[PDB]
Order: sequence, then structure tokens, then C-alpha cells
Amino acid sequence: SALTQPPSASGSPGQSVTISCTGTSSDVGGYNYVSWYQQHPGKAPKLMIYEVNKRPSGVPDRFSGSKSGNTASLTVSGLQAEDEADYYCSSYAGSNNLVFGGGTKLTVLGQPKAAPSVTLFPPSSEELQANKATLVCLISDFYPGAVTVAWKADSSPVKAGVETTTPSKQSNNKYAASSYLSLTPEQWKSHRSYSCQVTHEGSTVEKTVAPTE
Amino acid sequence: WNSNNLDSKVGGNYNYLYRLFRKSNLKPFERDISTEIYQAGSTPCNGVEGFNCYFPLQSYGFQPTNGVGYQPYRVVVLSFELLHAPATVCGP
Amino acid sequence: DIQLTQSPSSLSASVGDRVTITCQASQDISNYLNWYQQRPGKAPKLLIYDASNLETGVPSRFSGSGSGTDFTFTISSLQPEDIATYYCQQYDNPPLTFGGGTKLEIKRTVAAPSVFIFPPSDEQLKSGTASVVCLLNNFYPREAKVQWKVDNALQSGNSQESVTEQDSKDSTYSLSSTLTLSKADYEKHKVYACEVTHQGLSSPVTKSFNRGE
Amino acid sequence: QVQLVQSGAEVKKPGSSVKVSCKASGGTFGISWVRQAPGQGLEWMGRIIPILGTANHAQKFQGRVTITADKSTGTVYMELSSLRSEDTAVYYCARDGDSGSYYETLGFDYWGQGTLVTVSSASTKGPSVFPLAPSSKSTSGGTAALGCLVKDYFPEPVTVSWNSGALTSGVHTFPAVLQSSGLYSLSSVVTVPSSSLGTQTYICNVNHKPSNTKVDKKVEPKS
Amino acid sequence: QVQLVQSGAEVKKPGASVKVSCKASGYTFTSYYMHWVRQAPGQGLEWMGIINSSGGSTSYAQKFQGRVTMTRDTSTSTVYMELSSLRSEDTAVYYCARPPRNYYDRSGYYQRAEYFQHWGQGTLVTVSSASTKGPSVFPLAPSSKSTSGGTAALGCLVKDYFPEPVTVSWNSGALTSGVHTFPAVLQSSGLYSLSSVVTVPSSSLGTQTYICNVNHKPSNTKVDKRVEPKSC
Repeated sequence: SALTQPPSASGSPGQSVTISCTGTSSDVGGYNYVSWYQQHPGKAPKLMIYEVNKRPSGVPDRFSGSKSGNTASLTVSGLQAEDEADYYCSSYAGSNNLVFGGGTKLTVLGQPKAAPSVTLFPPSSEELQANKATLVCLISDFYPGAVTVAWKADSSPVKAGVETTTPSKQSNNKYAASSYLSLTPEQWKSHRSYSCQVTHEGSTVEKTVAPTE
Repeated sequence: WNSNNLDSKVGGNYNYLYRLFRKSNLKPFERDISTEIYQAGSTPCNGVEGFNCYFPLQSYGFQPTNGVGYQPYRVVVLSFELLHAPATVCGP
Repeated sequence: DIQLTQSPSSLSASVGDRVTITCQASQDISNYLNWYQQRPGKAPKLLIYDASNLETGVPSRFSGSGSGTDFTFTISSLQPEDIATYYCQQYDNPPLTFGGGTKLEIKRTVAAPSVFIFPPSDEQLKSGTASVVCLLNNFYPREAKVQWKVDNALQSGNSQESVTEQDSKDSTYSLSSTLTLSKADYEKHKVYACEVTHQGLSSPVTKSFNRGE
Repeated sequence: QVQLVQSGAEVKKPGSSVKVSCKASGGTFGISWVRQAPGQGLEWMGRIIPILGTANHAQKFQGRVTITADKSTGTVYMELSSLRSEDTAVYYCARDGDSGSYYETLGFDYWGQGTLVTVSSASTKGPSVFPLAPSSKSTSGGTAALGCLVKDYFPEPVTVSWNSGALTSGVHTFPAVLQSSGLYSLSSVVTVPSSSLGTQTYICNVNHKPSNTKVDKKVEPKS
Repeated sequence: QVQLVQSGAEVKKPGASVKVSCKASGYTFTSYYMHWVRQAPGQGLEWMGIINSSGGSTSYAQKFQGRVTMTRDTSTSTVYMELSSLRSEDTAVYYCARPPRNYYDRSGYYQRAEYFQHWGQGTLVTVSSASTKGPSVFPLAPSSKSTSGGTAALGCLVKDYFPEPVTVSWNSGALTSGVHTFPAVLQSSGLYSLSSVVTVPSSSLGTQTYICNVNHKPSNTKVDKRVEPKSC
């Protein structure tokens, strides 16, 4: 709203990506106060370009701003994996009005698939003593951020009591997700073993867990 | 001379102003009392303060607890002009 | 002739540190002392006059005090742009004299150099001499080892280095290693490499080129 | 030394008022506020120049935003009143120019950390902390994995540290999960050498500020 | 705006005389004293003397007594300083400086205020036997695809010139961001050499033209050079 920034630009390493930010004459076209911010998920925005073409102290030369008519454009020249972030544009819309863009999720293409690293934790004695149980399945360091979780009771699927998070980008540019299976102590102690299966890009990773008596 | 007692008061005195912005420097013995919104950037300002558009004058804010450097001093400047006219001011 | 001694002659402090320099006079000059901040290549810049008065346009972080024979100049929080040589001057009695100077430097986080190589120009080869240049851009600390390898043979006594002054913004250094050879000697070999070893580099970085491509 | 430190992790019932502070360190000409709804984009809120006395509001926040500053403390406050579910967002400070140069670039150099203001009717809950114990399955590689499960808490956020912050190597605090119940849950794992499993004690510290809940939990292998 | 513009850097044979000019603009010339300050390369500042712009009264330091002469022209608002019988110790940069006006005390005591608010850019006087030589400017092209990685570095090599200094700008001064002009190096041949590099986005390598301007005033040599990447 208020600006048109294409949500999903993508690029490849070494190549150049041009992200657009389209306004009107009264906001982007008329005046030369345009800014480009880069924001990694979970972190605060960082200034990359201000006043259309000005790189602040500490920004690599790869990021180059420009403007044409009613469209500002940020060009990333030396694309690296680290550049995978959300890019917002801001502009002067008049005295006492500053307008931001919708954001562009820049995806760098080249990257090698990473298999998901899975760790399965059984319920704690403290939790079992409270007439509850929860299996924890933690998935880290995979790419792309698309996994599917399945729970098996000895062999058979369990579709009830599962809560799986949406994959989110880590600091190391890979993705992480968690999945919790809430169960009763009866169900826990009445089965041979439970298993968390994570499917990623056709491959699968299984982790099993059994009670200790 | 220092006039902290006369010019400052509790909660600060805001009756004393100074001009913070002007398009050009003043010529000697010039007085600018205009209150035009100063255009500091490329924005028009349209007669209303805002982004890169500030009120030209600013308040001194003389607190009694302020340091000596920020206390109100009163200044008198005596200028002795000698033109091709009858000298009408003399002493003993 | 009033002699002025400055203590220290050099110093290095971190960003935000409080810095203090002393100027001692051989005779009593009440407060007829001034402080100048000469940046490299530029002229002196007056910061403090009458030993305690801040010059119009100087940040609040600077201060000066003292009387008689002893004066002190203080920086509240050392900012990156404060790197210069600071001098004291007296005007109590002719002739005017200046202190020894105090070269102030910044202590910074370790930064790795960007290494570039430049073969000799086609124009210069017409003249008989060939100059190969290696650039180490924006690093810290100032120490760095630069080795010339011609056909993987170490060259010595033929290169000269030039190091810039500390940058007023990022407090980094830059270095130019010029290797000068004769055209005959230059055409004798094929592979010209510049090998940089620096603290901010995990392994030695080599930037090479083959003659005639 | 030019950092902006933002306080607060406040939770407010709809219709109430929230006040967020920004402490400026180093030189700062003017401080602006920018809000970001969870998952959505950035939107501008207002700007203040304490050395000049001017303040700005976006048109949508007319009558709701009050931006003040106290120079004695060097801090800048922003108060949003008549809160609704639409306001639940993260609020950032932003520097607009250094202590000199009365110019405004409209590019915000340094940003504070997140200040999450969750506006909800629903009552806060507070977490239940459980230890996730290592096994030969996780330990035999020379490196074992310990963990803490922070279950059934509301609202965000929760802070999980290890050994009162004395253990940072190999700490991975997973993002929360929004359950069907509308409550959050997360896990925090740490990789530690197996050799230290018997020598050193490993405590996880969970802090939920909205409920003033502080829980230590010892993670030991199950015998 | 107040401005002190000094004459170009000069090279003079030992025993000769130099005359350095300091032109004042942007204030009434005949209302302030002018002081001279010399600074040897690597050494500190040293006072030379004072001249009265109004009446022409002059006071030189005892070290320079009989060898330094300070001249003044009111019509052109300029100050000249001449040093004769030059030696190797005199190789230095010479600054003019204006202090504020001396004021009278309440008691009537002449209070001198000799702190220097405005300085010139400096005039380097190199005292040497060696004949002046004009520089050779060569392009340092990022032939290697340093463009891959978003940032290219281009440069200019100013080789075999004498004496100091040379002025190197980029795009007639329109490019200052990321410019590093290295200090000069005295080669074995007794001639100076330096390099000036600039870091630019690779995207602009084809869009913007990059000219380096080298100016050696002692030899009246001005060379523009267009630096283009070598395509292998």
C-alpha cells in the first residue's frame, strides 16, 4: 500500500539484481529523499542507501541506488548468500509524511541444498509428574526453508496434538523449525517408540525415541 | 556582564530568542526579525514547519542551574562613528 | 624564547576513550596558550584559545585548562575524526613557539584488507620500465606483510610501500606496494603474484595474473 | 559509541496507553520512530528533534501519538494511546543525522533493538519450564545436546539464557510456536562437550517479563 | 566566507630566494595582522614573524633576522614573504595566518590576541640542487574481473616526478568518496612516485566515465587520464 515494490525479487551470485520502488510525482518522482533499508528476519533494519545514491560509512560498493522518473532502483552487484533479506524503500511524501514500501524478499538462487539436522527430545520426568507429556522435534540448518513433519506411533501416523512452526531463517542463512507433539503419559508409556520424520526435497530424516523405566 | 539573576527564572526563561538559521550571513549592523520557515533541504516547506523546514528563531532556555557558559549575559556595544559632520558628542 | 614540552609525543586510544595531553612551558604565561589540531596534509585548526576557551564551531567534547607553566587538553569521548597531531602555542612573549606535537591514533577492531593487483600499463611498456602495483584497501592494524612472487620466486629489494594516514571515518589504513622492473626482466617471466598476510586474514591471500592476457 | 538503546517489552489491554523510551548514546540530532507489525512491513510514525522542539506525526496517528524528550536524561519517549489489536507491533528508534549538521537525510542510520508491544484482551499466562535431558543418542559424538522447553506461555517474548549468560557457545533458541490454544511454546538447545556432563552444572534461565516469571531449571542426564 | 590563498609550491636552488604570496579575501584586509608560520616535513610548527597590513610595520624572529622580508600590497589585499639564502633546513611548508584584532583593556592596557583562526593552504618550498622533472601518468586498470564481487578498484600511477607535490583529483573533483591518494615515495633515482586509487561500484564501470586529473605546478604539467578496465 502507498508504494509498489515487487514482493519477490531474486538473483544469482555474481549477477546483479535490480529492485524497483514505484511512486508518483508527489512522493518519489519530485524529491530526492529516498532510502533503501535491508532487514534480516528477526533483526532491526539497516540503512543501505539514503538520498537516492548515497552509501553510508560501512556499506559495500555492491549496493548502488538510482532513480528514474517515478521509480527508484537498488542494484546489488556482488551478490552473496548474506544478501538474502527484506529490502524496504522509504521516501518523502510531503512535509510531515514519510512513506515506506511493502518490502522485497531478495532470494539468492545458487545455494546448495542442505539436509535438515533433526534432534528429538522425549518428555521430562518433571512434565510426566504433571500428567502431561511433550515430544520435541527440532530441525535446523536446512535449505530451502520447506520441510514436512510426520509423527509415527511405533509405525502408525499420529495427526492429533501436533504443533509445527513455520520455517524461519537462521543467522547462518539456513532455516530452522520446531515441532511439538503434546501427548498424555498413558499414550507415551503405552507404545514401543515414537518417531519424528522430516521430509526435505525428497529426502527424509527419521529420529526415534523410547521411554526409560 | 552576567545577568543570571535578572534574566533567568524557575523552569527557565523563554522570552529570549536567537536566530539559528538564515539564508545568508548578516551584513555588519543588520537586523533580521523575519520569521520565515527556513528551508534547510530540497523540500518546499510551503510556509509550514516540517521535514528540513524549521522555525528560524530558537529559545535560549535560561535555567538558573545552568553552567556559566550557558547563563544569560547582557551585552552593550558602543559604536563611535566619525563622518564629515559636526562632532556632536564629546566628553570633558 | 619560551620552550614548550608536550606529553606524550604519541598515543593510541579506543573509540569513546577519554584523552588527555599536557603542555609544559619553561616560563609563566598566564593562559596565553592555544591548542591546534593539524590533520595530515591540511593546515592547523584552532580548537582552544586562552587555554580554556572553546573556539566557535568546536564540539563540546573538547576542553582545555591550566595556568602558569602547566596546561592540559582533554577529549571527553574520542571520535574517529579526531585523529590528528595536536600542538600547543604561546603568545605571552615574542617570539611565539609551538609544542613538539602529539600524534593521536585510534585503536580499532581488526579489519581484513581488500587486495587488488594492477599489471603494468601498455603505455609504460613503451618506456622500458614496468610497474606492478598491489593495493591493500581498508584494513587494520597498520602492520601487513606483502610478498612479491614472480613465477613463484620471491622478489626482494625491488618493491616500495606507501601507507595512507588513518581514515577520519572508519579508522583504517591502505597500502600500495609497487614493484618496478625492467621490460627485459618483466618479459622473462609469466606469473606475477602479490601475497598478503595480515592479522585479519585466516590464510595468506594471493592475487596473481599472467603476463599478456 | 553511537548506539540507541530501546527499553520495554510491555503488554497493554486494548484502549490503554503505552510509552516506549529510546536512550541515545553519542551524538544524535533527531530521533524518529518506525513500527513494524509482525510479518508485515515497516510504517513511519513520527520524528522529534530535541534540540529544536519540533515533532511530527503520520496522518493516521493524529490524536494518538505524543513524542516527548527529556534532555536531562538524554532520552526520548513515544506514547501511543487508544491501542487496538492493529497496533501489536515492534517499535524501533532511528537516528536522523549526527549531533552536528542540522540537515535531515531521511535515511535512518542507527536503529535500536526491537520493542514488542502486544495489545490483547486475553490474559497473560506465564511459562512452564521443563529440562530436555541428553542421552547416548546425542552425547556419543564427543558433543552432547541439552535443552529447555518453555511451554504454554503468553504473550511474547521470553528470554532464555544459560548459566546466567555465562554460556553462549552453541546456544540455539528456536522460534516460538503459536498453538491451537493461542499460547506460545519454544525450545532452547545448547551443544556442550560430553566430558563436562559430570563436572559442570548446566542451568537454563527463563524470563517472562509480562508475567514477572523467572525460572531456573537444571538439565541433567536421566538415570 | 574568509579565505587565504597562497601561491604555488616552488623549488629553488640552495642560496637563492623564494617569495610566497598570501591573498586575503572576504574581510577588510587592512584591519588585521598577518603572521607567518613554517613547518618542516615531519617536524613541528615554527614562528617566523608578523606584518601589519595597515602601516607595514614588520617584526621578524631572531632566527630569520636579515634573511626574511615581509611585503604588503593593500590594493590587491595580499601579503608577500621572501626568504633569502635558502638552505636544506628551509625546505618546509609556509602558512600565512590571521589572528583576531588586538583589543584594549578596561584599564587601557593593549591586550594582544595572537591565536590563529584562519590559515592558508600552505606553500611547499623544496630547496634542492636537482632539476625539476615532469611526471608520467599511467592507468592502473582492474583488468582482473574484480567487478565480480560488486566493487572495482581503479587507479592512476604518477611516476618519476620532482619535486613535491602533485595534486590528484577524480572527475575534476566530482568524486571524493573512496579516494585514496597514497603519500609519495622517494625512489632510488631521486624522483618521486605515487598512486591514487578509487573504489567504485562495478555497475558504474560502464555507465560513468572515470578520469583522473594530475597537476604538477612546479613543472606546469597537467595530465588527464581516462582509466578504462582492460578486457582480457
